[PDB]
Amino acid sequence: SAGLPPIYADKPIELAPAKIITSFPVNTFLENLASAPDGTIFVTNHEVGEIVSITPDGNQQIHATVEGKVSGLAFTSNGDLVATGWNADSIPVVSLVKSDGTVETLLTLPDAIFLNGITPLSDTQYLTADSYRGAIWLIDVVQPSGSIWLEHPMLARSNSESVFPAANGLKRFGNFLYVSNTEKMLLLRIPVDSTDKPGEPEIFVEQTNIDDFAFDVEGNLYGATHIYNSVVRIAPDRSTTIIAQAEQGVIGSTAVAFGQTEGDCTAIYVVTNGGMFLPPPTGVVPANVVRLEVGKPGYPLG
Repeated sequence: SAGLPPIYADKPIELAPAKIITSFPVNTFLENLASAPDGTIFVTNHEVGEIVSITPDGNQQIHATVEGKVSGLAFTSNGDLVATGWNADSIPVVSLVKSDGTVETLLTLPDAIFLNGITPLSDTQYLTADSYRGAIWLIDVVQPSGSIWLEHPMLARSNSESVFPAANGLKRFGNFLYVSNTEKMLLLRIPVDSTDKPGEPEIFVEQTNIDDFAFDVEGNLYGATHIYNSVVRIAPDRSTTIIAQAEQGVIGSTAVAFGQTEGDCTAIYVVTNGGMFLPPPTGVVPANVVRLEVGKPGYPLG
């Protein structure tokens, strides 16, 4: 579509083996996903507040339903899920979704605006990106408790009145936390010290549009580009390859997660919204979970 800066115009395309695992109706906003050690993929169907489980054959069942909207997902050590979203009043909430489908609200956070990606920091602690405040929150799920882990302009929108999300997805790799700032079109990295506190954020890659992403064990970052309708692989040397495009089912790609099992240890799963925000010329499509074979195992999230 013609508005878009041609940021990936000269990147090589190396198309991964792709397969659509399941599809949702047009206008389904799948925001994120997390894989279970048994093979089950949970996704967030944002607008309806549903956490949906997907079997390998592609069958869907509504695992849980939150009040309001639901975005980020991470597994806890007990096999429950921590979720970010909004309550009925559009206030950020962190929820715990138990394996029996029951929901408890851990925290309501009116000093936050939009909690997006969430990822484990330790056994009981998780970091979540606030896409409009310019901060990462530290969430303890056992107490529970919330605080500001880092507030910094690199996590913020360039324009204080822009509606595009800034700090968005976040993942640990090595002694760093990598964070997408979609609105500035940046990937940054933040040192994590021995006491799990942040150092000085550093720009990692510029002119890249990444929603959420995931790492392999070699430190390749696999990122969903959303309005660019692609999945890119960014190597530790900062070089970028396009590994899936519209035809592979990734129009409006939003997030990425590796499988954990013998059968899919080397595959990523990608959720999409079928292009609802900025449709391609051919129009919107049903929202997908797409499996891409990448030939390298996933970094453990914990």
